[PDB]
Amino acid sequence: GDLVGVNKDSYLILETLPTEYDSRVKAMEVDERPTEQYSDIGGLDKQIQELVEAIVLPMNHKEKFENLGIQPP
Amino acid sequence: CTKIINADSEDPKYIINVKQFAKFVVDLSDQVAPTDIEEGMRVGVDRN
Amino acid sequence: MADPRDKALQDYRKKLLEHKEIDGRLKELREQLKELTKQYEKSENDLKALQSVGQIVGEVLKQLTEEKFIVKATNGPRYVVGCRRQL
Amino acid sequence: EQDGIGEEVLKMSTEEIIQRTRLLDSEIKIMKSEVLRVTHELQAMKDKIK
Repeated sequence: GDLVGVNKDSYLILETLPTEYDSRVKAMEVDERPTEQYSDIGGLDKQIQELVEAIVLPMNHKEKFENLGIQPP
Repeated sequence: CTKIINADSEDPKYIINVKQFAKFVVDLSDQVAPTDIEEGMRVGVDRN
Repeated sequence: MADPRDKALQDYRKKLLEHKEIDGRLKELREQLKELTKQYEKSENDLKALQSVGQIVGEVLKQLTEEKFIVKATNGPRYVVGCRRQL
Repeated sequence: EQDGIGEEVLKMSTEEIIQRTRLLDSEIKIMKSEVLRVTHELQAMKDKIK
């Protein structure tokens, strides 16, 4: 399943090429960091919390779920 | 003329792609900088 | 230094400080050559690599005569072919 | 270092002209032969790997 670089004539492999990603997936990646801050979102402070703590807490406190021991949502 | 998949670090070593044939590992010429050979861009390529 | 036991004491002790000083870096050169030898041994099989030629993967269709065989590649067309007299 | 004092005491005309030659002549002829075999192979395996 790997993909390597081969000589033309000898058909003898030479290198080992790293990855296999479609170019449209490279356009899916952000590199711009669209700056918005939680004060700009009024009237959703219930939904703001339970969105953040269900996502950010398994990314900065991994042991905190594992201290009790559950799978994160 | 072809279409480039990606570059890679430390070295030119561009991954190229053509219409129905294979994908190659290529290099530049002297007449162009390595600047405007950004990824996912159509380029013209000699036959040998 | 013919036979005074205090000078012939020091006769080889100006030498044993030298004869062990010449033997220490000689075995360091052995380890530098040995690591050079193993790196050389890989670079010689790489010479032995670049005579090999890739081989067409095919498939056998039937057998006409003892030497006339008939195959078709995974490229394309059907070929009439021979073999080795050992295989 | 005590026995090498006594080996210069007990026999003065048996090994003092002999032992200080025979394990130093046969050392230095092996040292002369092996300082050039290692070194000339050292430069070759640098060159032939290049």
